[PDB]
Amino acid sequence: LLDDAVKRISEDPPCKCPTKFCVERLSQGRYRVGEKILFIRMLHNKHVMVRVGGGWETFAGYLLKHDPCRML
Amino acid sequence: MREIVHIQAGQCGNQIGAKFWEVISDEHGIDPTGSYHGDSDLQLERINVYYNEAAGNKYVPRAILVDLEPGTMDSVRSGPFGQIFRPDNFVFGQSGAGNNWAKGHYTEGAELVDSVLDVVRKESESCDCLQGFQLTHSLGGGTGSGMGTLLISKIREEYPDRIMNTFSVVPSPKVSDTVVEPYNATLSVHQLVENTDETYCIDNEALYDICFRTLKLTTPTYGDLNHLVSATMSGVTTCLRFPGQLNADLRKLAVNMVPFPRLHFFMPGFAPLTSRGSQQYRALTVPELTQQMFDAKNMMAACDPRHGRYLTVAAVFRGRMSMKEVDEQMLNVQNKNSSYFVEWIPNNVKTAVCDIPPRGLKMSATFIGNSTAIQELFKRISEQFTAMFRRKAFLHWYTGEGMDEMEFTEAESNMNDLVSEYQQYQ
Amino acid sequence: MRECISIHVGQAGVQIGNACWELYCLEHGIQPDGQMPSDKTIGGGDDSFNTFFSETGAGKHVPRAVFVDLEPTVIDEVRTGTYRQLFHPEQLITGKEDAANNYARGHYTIGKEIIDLVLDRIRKLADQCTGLQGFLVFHSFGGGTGSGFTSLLMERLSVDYGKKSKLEFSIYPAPQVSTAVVEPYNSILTTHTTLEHSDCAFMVDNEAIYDICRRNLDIERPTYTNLNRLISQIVSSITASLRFDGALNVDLTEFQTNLVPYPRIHFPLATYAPVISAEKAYHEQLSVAEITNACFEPANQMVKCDPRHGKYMACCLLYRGDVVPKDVNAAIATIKTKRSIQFVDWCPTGFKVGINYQPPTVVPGGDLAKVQRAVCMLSNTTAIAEAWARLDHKFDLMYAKRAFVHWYVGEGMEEGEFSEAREDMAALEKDYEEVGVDS
Ligand SMILES: Nc1nc2c(ncn2[C@@H]2O[C@H](COP(=O)(O)OP(=O)(O)OP(=O)(O)O)[C@@H](O)[C@H]2O)c(=O)[nH]1
Ligand SMILES: Nc1nc2c(ncn2[C@@H]2O[C@H](COP(=O)(O)OP(=O)(O)OP(=O)(O)O)[C@@H](O)[C@H]2O)c(=O)[nH]1
Ligand SMILES: [Mg+2]
Ligand SMILES: [Mg+2]
Ligand SMILES: [Zn+2]
Repeated sequence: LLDDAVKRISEDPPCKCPTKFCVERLSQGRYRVGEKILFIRMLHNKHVMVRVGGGWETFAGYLLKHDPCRML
Repeated sequence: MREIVHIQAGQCGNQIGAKFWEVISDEHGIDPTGSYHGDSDLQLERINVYYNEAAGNKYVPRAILVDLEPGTMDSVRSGPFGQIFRPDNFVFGQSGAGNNWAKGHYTEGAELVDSVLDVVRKESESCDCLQGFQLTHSLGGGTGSGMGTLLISKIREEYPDRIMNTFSVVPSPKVSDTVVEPYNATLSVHQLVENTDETYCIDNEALYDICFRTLKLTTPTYGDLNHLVSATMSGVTTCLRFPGQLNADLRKLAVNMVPFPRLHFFMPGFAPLTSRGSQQYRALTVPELTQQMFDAKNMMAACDPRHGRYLTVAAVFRGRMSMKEVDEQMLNVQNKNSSYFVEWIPNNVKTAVCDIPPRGLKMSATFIGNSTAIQELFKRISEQFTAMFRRKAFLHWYTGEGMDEMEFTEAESNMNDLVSEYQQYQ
Repeated sequence: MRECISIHVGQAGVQIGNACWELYCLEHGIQPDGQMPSDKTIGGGDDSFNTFFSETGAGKHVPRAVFVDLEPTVIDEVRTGTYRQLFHPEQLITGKEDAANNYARGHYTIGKEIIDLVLDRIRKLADQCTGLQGFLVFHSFGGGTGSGFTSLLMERLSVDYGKKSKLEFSIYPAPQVSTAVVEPYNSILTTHTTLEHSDCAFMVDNEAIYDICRRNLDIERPTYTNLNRLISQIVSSITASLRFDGALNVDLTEFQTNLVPYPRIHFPLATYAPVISAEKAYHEQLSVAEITNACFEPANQMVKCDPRHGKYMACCLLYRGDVVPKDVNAAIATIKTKRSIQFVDWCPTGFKVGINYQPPTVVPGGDLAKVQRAVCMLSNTTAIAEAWARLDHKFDLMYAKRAFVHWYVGEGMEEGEFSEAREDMAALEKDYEEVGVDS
């Protein structure tokens, strides 16, 4: 289900890198975002969250600290 | 039920973990062989948190002991309480990391991470429902800080919903006998921000000061420093082992104390620290414990809370105590030290009370305080790192084993961001 | 006469429930194993216990409780303690891990795995009832299980039963005393659910009961057993008219519709009067007039607000023991004539009165004197709005920079739900201030 929303939120703002920053899927809930297998969640209103550090972050807010071409 | 698995990485990790298993088995009255000889059923009621039941009324701790070098396995096995771990969790290398993070993360640790993951798995399905991993390690070298942190990368990669605790012994400028500590700490904290639920920064200079001017010992050995951090480790996890009038839990402390996901670095303190003589000249009272926990001399990190602002605090008490006392002492501290607590959080303290106290004492407390005072230590580490890095000193050792000049720059920018993000709250 | 089911949620609820059942079984003469020795009972039968116990086992009484917690520990203490033999084990419900002070865990992530089991257990207890009076829910607003799982359970009850009353004995966060950093998020996030899915909420705060323990009982070092005993005496007094005959008895349903002037204005401040030190009880005559006068002093209120900052919408006084109805009318007249006690002018009467012949019983422990007269006041007042304003102010102080919000959002909550629960609280504030206007 969320695979469409995880795809959408990754590239509505297009990736500008010389090699595209990875957002492949291995299976359900396990996405290798930027060579790292995150754990992904959503429930309602399509709000999409990543299990990181001391807690949780938004999937877009995560990329806004982790892909160099989202910085500028 | 609600199990924890314990991991020891490096000599520091191994030696702290040894004293930790000593104090745990003393608390539960476990025979060094593995038998039970206590007098209370409350110990049996949660013996399964840290131990597995074996045939013949024998308990084996739920621990793994790891480093790339075999000398500390022999010491821990032949030492006191040595023959309690099943001799399969000890998974040791043969070369060592030589205080180098490259060896820990890329060349030697990478060839042993499979052998440790296969044992963490075997421990993970032997439990009803573990809630977290405890890693005990030093930021001094590859060993704990690069191998034991590749370990948390892989553990997070497969157990993301669980809690990661690391009792990271951070390096200190006034104690070091490694010259590469600034490189190892900076590389370690680079990934420790992503891969950990809560990180307790300890350094040996504070534990020496506590021995010199609180316990009145003039020659404090690592056996004595390890006692303090083992008593902290027992205190922070004692709530899920014994009934209490108010309950903490690892997930409880996480949400009460981490306000934003990045701000999860903590400084411990322990309250009834007293010399063997001066103990009879003092009251066994909650006011005295509570004032001691907030004293800048008593913190287990070299940074003093005086220069920073507390974001959140946890105080887990152990003993037959009354909540009205704790509540008024907490208000006392927060009111007349109001300049030392952040303004945009109204209540900064989280309280837990446990009915079973440590051996030998009537009352104790473990303090954990999240504060903008932690970032000055990170500034000292970053200053020591950038002094060596501008000359590219010792850089060949790491470069010839996998890193480039890019990785060091990435680590220093991201630790500079961590101190920028902590000072944002004044 | 009829029967009601009590649900004890989370550690505060379970611990209060222990004292409440220690009080009921001792009041009805039932021993900790559930047996009750054959008394005289001239006339045949004893229907006092039917309200709270089922007779099944030829001399065995089992209480109409559900104990539920997402956390094992306190339920295992009940399975181990003196009263472990009362409850048949299937009604002591238990999760694997706690909400850990997070509402979104106890509502969305973790509560949804235990609701399907407690709903079955209450549907099983209610079918055993010949006629249901209501639901007595014990919980706390500051906790994760207490806040989130009880909020979820209230909507489930409202859907399944609808018109059956639901009394709610909730522990509220104290103004200054607070043992958790995040209590204001959990206590705004209950509020919508306690507005919409509850008939009477008797919020009680711990620093008010600490003051009662210091000022009235002379207890220097009070602990939750003493506080929970005071709530147990409130709950026993509220349901006394349903268990014993009285000169002027009041039904639970008629008691609400008397005290609640409007569908939302449903938050009575609880109080208990002859609560005094076991030695100082020798020096006081303890008649009706002075125990009525105790109910109106700020120091006796079980919430940290003083009624002089508002107006009473209504009171009820649940007298029990040796109270003659002629004295009660005189005491009420004195209260009405006395100034500094303000009632809104569009309620001329402003009182419901209930008199019961059973005096309060005292459990062993020496916390309380054996007294022949007691009153529980509970009263509906616009003074309660200050407790909620000082708490919604704490919520704003933290939410103005999202101070812990990632723990709730990451547990499957939209951040609009915080703003909705906040503006809902503010609307309730405006509702309570507008009825503060004399017409
Ligand atoms: N508190 C504490 N610190 C210790 C102890 N032993 C050593 N340390 C600290 O940690 C460092 C030891 O490095 P470790 O990584 O623990 O283990 P190691 O086996 O020496 O690692 P390599 O030899 O570099 O592979 C020392 O320089 C000290 O800073 C101990 O028992 N307790
Ligand atoms: N009066 C009273 N208050 C209590 C008692 N135990 C805890 N509290 C308070 O109730 C609030 C919530 O605590 P808990 O009841 O432990 O929370 P919980 O509902 O079990 O929820 P989680 O543990 O977060 O899942 C806090 O303010 C506690 O101090 C008790 O026996 N009586
Ligand atoms: Mg070693
Ligand atoms: Mg429990
Ligand atoms: Zn990119």
